[PDB]
Amino acid sequence: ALDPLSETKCTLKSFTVEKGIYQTSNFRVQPTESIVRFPNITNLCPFGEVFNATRFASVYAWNRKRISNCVADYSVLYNSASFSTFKCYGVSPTKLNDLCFTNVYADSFVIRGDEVRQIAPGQTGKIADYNYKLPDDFTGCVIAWN
Amino acid sequence: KNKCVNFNFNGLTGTGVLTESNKKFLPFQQFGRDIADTTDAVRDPQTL
Amino acid sequence: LIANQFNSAIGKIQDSLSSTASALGKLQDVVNQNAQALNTLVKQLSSNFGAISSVLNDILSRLDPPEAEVQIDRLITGRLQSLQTYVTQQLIRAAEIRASANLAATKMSECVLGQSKRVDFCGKGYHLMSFPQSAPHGVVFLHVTYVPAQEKNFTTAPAICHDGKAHFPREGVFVSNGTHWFVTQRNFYEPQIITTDNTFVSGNCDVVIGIVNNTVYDPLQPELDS
Amino acid sequence: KNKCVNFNFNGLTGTGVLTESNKKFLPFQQFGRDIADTTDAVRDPQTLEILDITPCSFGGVSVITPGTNTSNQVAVLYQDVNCTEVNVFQTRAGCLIGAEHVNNSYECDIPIGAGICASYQTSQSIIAYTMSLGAENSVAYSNNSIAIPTNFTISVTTEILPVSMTKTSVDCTMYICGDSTECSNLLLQYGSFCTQLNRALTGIAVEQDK
Amino acid sequence: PVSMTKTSVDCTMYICGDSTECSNLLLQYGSFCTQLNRALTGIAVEQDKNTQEVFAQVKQIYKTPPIKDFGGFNFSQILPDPSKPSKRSFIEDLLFNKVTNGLTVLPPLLTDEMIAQYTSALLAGTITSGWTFGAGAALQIPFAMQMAYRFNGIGVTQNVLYENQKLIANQFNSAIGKIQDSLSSTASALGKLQDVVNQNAQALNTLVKQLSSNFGAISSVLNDILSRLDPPEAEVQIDRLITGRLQSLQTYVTQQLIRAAEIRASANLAATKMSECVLGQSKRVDFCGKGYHLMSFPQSAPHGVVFLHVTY
Ligand SMILES: *[C@@H]1O[C@H](CO)[C@@H](O[C@@H]2O[C@H](CO)[C@@H](O)[C@H](O)[C@H]2NC(C)=O)[C@H](O)[C@H]1NC(C)=O
Ligand SMILES: *[C@@H]1O[C@H](CO)[C@@H](O[C@@H]2O[C@H](CO)[C@@H](O)[C@H](O)[C@H]2NC(C)=O)[C@H](O)[C@H]1NC(C)=O
Ligand SMILES: *[C@@H]1O[C@H](CO)[C@@H](O[C@@H]2O[C@H](CO)[C@@H](O)[C@H](O)[C@H]2NC(C)=O)[C@H](O)[C@H]1NC(C)=O
Ligand SMILES: *[C@@H]1O[C@H](CO)[C@@H](O[C@@H]2O[C@H](CO)[C@@H](O)[C@H](O)[C@H]2NC(C)=O)[C@H](O)[C@H]1NC(C)=O
Ligand SMILES: *[C@@H]1O[C@H](CO)[C@@H](O[C@@H]2O[C@H](CO)[C@@H](O)[C@H](O)[C@H]2NC(C)=O)[C@H](O)[C@H]1NC(C)=O
Ligand SMILES: *[C@@H]1O[C@H](CO)[C@@H](O)[C@H](O)[C@H]1NC(C)=O
Ligand SMILES: *[C@@H]1O[C@H](CO)[C@@H](O)[C@H](O)[C@H]1NC(C)=O
Ligand SMILES: *[C@@H]1O[C@H](CO)[C@@H](O)[C@H](O)[C@H]1NC(C)=O
Ligand SMILES: *[C@@H]1O[C@H](CO)[C@@H](O)[C@H](O)[C@H]1NC(C)=O
Ligand SMILES: *[C@@H]1O[C@H](CO)[C@@H](O)[C@H](O)[C@H]1NC(C)=O
Ligand SMILES: *[C@@H]1O[C@H](CO)[C@@H](O)[C@H](O)[C@H]1NC(C)=O
Ligand SMILES: *[C@@H]1O[C@H](CO)[C@@H](O)[C@H](O)[C@H]1NC(C)=O
Repeated sequence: ALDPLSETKCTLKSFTVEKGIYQTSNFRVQPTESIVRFPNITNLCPFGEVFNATRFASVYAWNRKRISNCVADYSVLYNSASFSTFKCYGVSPTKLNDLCFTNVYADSFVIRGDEVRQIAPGQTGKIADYNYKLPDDFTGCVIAWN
Repeated sequence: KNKCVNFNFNGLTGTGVLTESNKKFLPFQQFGRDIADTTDAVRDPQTL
Repeated sequence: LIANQFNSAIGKIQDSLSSTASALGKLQDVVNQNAQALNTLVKQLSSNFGAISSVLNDILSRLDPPEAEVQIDRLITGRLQSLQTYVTQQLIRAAEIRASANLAATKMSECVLGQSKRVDFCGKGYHLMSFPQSAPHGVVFLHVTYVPAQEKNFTTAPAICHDGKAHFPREGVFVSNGTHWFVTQRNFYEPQIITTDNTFVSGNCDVVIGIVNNTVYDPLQPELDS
Repeated sequence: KNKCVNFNFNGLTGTGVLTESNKKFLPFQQFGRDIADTTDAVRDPQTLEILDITPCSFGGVSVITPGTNTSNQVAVLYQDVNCTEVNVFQTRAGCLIGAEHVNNSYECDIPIGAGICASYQTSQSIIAYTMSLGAENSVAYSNNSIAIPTNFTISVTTEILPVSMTKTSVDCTMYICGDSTECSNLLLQYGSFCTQLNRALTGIAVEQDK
Repeated sequence: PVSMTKTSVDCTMYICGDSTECSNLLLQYGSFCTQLNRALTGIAVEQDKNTQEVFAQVKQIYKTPPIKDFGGFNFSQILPDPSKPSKRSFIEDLLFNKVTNGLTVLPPLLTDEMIAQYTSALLAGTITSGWTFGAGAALQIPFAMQMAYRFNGIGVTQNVLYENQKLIANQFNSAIGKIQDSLSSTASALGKLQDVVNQNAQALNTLVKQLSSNFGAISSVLNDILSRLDPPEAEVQIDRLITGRLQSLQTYVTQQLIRAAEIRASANLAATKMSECVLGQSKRVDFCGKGYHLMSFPQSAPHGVVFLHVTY
């Protein structure tokens, strides 16, 4: 990296470069600034309404809440110590704060401990088959607590 | 504008030079694409 | 007449090329092929190859290293395979183009810089000359060729008999319009009186098949008599 | 039998047409095979009769058309099938639909296969025909007759030849891992592929100049 | 060799034969299927072009006259035999008799009967008109006088031919008889063609056999996997099978591309020989048989051409 002749020597793996023109590196301009633009919303998503609901629905008649037109601070969820299972597919929890989505569906229900494993992509069993099925290409998070 | 920048519009990330465009986007059209199915033009989320 | 025919022919080339584009198919084809191979290559970027997305920044911005690694490995495999395909196709196509270019060089040497005696190598005809003309990603040869046009039947014979000797033509053929025999060059009807300057003698008349009788004129005898 | 069916015999599945065979299995042999390890015959487990498996008829479907600049009327070729499975004409190439069969032979316009070409001709329609190799001619050969030209012509013919291609280059790194470090670091695990592809393309471009 | 077998392969049916899960996975690979089809179609069109370039070198279809007075030369063994169903000559019959899952074989655009007609036309032209039918209008000339020209073409005076006509004709007839004997006796003569055939045969056997492979999947059969595993795992197994079979198809297509390049080179050479050798008299040494070239006679053959080079 000292000088272009040295880049050439390193590319050819030799000390004795013969006359010619050699393609050595690739020039690429580096970005000067970081630009972040999001729509100017000030509205927390009503996650309390869903997680702090007094009574929940049965798995066969699982409730579905639509989330739209709001700012979702997912830290409030993934930094809480109240959840035993926080398993995110096709997304990493930390990254959620940095992402936008057209819609979010919060499907809430209650099951027993041993069936929690069935709420995951491509699972089998009573729940995954007859109650609530996730797609094989599911992109989201599953949160469960005792 | 007119600088090589690391931009993020609504999660759409990339690196490029942003310039005033002359494309006749329709009132509904959100961003545009090139023959290569790559993002070629955007609508600022804060400004139409 | 020859100059007029040549000018007319070049005019016809002008008209043909001005009118119909299809003439340059061999070139257009090449172009199209490479175009397709590139469109294909570029389109193969929009494919998932089993990953969660075909875009790399989306994966990088959505997953943690341990999982983005797997998704990017899928994409890398796919795109590297696509590049290898394109490069292999291009190597084979370049071999074909090299063959065409070697042929074009051989034509420019043997055809333009010379006069070729090889049949159909320098246009259908007897080759006279050829003129090169550049073109996008190729060359164009105008081959000027001599094509015999109006033909006549004649009775012929492989030799004749004068004094029990057999006369064969030196360069040409013996022909007959029905009454008199002549000898003419074989590519254009220019009959000449058969003489000893036009023929040579070999053996006698009892060997050749299809030999005929005629008189061979000796140019010396008139001069001696005069 | 004699229908395209999805069959399942004791272990094996497939799709084909089952027909009465004339094969002679040994009393213990269950299902027959081709040279290419392809199942060609079975034994029905309930009745000890042998069935040939013919794969369900398939093939390319080709569309014959003059230019849209000329006409919107087209013909269809179902390749290497019968006219049963689908103005219809059976040919060595397959089933041709929408083209008129003609006894007259012409120069080949649109090749179909096995000596059949098609074209758009006069009320105009598409026609198929056995293609004509050229005007048949006999030459007045005899042991004592020669034809000599008395005149001539100067022809100028055009011969076009491709010489060079487009000197394309691809940065394998930027193509695979566009402006990404994680991706590039993963790409490093594949060894010399990037360099080898660059080298091949550079070879091609230098060859083009040569 | 002039042409290959115009093979075509349906990538979809080859990889994912009549299977929806497999096909839906295959969609993720993009245009590989289309580009393989396109490459093979290129090859097949090239094959038709090869045959055209070699044999369709004559505008008119000449036929010989009923009288076979060719100054004592005998061409019965190479002119077409009217009695046979296919209008082929004795030697063409010998040559034709000396050669033996989504995959379709497209038929060639010219039938054996048309190839034989083209060769018959070339042969009749070369016999009745010499080299003039390559230049332009065919001009009759007695065959003996044609041979006198062909002798003048190699620096032997024409009297030699006329004075030794019976002897030369007898030598030529003897030589053609020897050709008959060689082809009836030894098959190895047609190796260059048989080889081609065998190669393509092998490339297809191989392709088909690659279906019986697992490529690291639980099974080589697709329905077994679909009927045995759950979707989340059947997808992985089918991806293994798809990768394997797609690689096998790419291998086969690449080999076919290279082999078609080889066949095209051979066909360009054959076309050059038919032009410079049949339609003319070549002065290039050893291009038209070992000797001083006198003339040459073409003869069709399975996927190729055969030249009888007459040399002094
Ligand atoms: C064959 O050619 C000869 C020579 O050209 C012709 O004989 C000449 O005929 C013209 C008139 O037609 C006379 O004026 C000359 O006196 C003749 N020349 C000689 C040397 O006798 C002959 O007529 C031609 N025959 C045919 C059938 O065309
Ligand atoms: C060509 O000319 C020679 C000489 O005039 C002919 O030979 C004569 O043939 C006749 C017929 O048999 C005999 O009567 C003579 O005795 C022969 N003369 C000599 C000197 O041998 C010959 O016949 C002529 N060709 C033709 C076809 O008539
Ligand atoms: C399977 O079962 C069927 C019926 O029990 C058998 O078919 C019978 O075969 C006998 C002997 O040829 C016939 O007389 C009967 O008419 C058949 N009955 C029917 C209903 O088809 C068959 O042979 C058995 N095969 C095996 C391998 O056990
Ligand atoms: C050779 O052919 C050329 C062209 O076919 C002839 O030239 C033509 O002559 C006729 C009548 O004299 C004219 O109507 C044309 O305009 C001429 N064409 C050209 C291009 O000049 C010529 O007459 C022929 N020569 C012989 C001896 O027949
Ligand atoms: C040209 O050669 C052929 C082949 O030798 C000759 O055909 C033979 O002719 C004899 C006599 O009629 C027959 O007995 C044979 O059966 C023929 N051979 C075959 C293989 O059929 C023919 O005679 C020769 N032509 C001439 C004019 O001599
Ligand atoms: C739900 O309730 C808990 C405890 O009452 C609280 O800590 C949490 O912030 C609530 N969730 C919201 C407000 O989204
Ligand atoms: C918010 O966005 C809207 C978009 O229509 C715009 O009119 C408004 O000026 C913005 N306000 C702020 C404070 O960004
Ligand atoms: C020569 O004569 C034959 C018949 O004798 C005839 O068919 C042919 O057309 C003639 N050729 C020319 C050039 O006149
Ligand atoms: C030429 O042919 C005729 C008619 O077949 C025949 O009578 C004559 O003997 C032959 N002559 C020669 C020299 O070939
Ligand atoms: C259709 O063909 C004619 C000649 O046959 C040509 O003049 C015309 O340009 C073509 N149409 C178009 C739209 O190019
Ligand atoms: C088409 O079908 C009929 C009856 O099924 C049959 O006789 C005929 O041979 C078939 N044609 C071909 C080319 O197989
Ligand atoms: C075409 O040929 C076939 C078979 O020879 C015959 O049945 C038919 O009548 C012919 N058609 C015409 C219009 O001559």
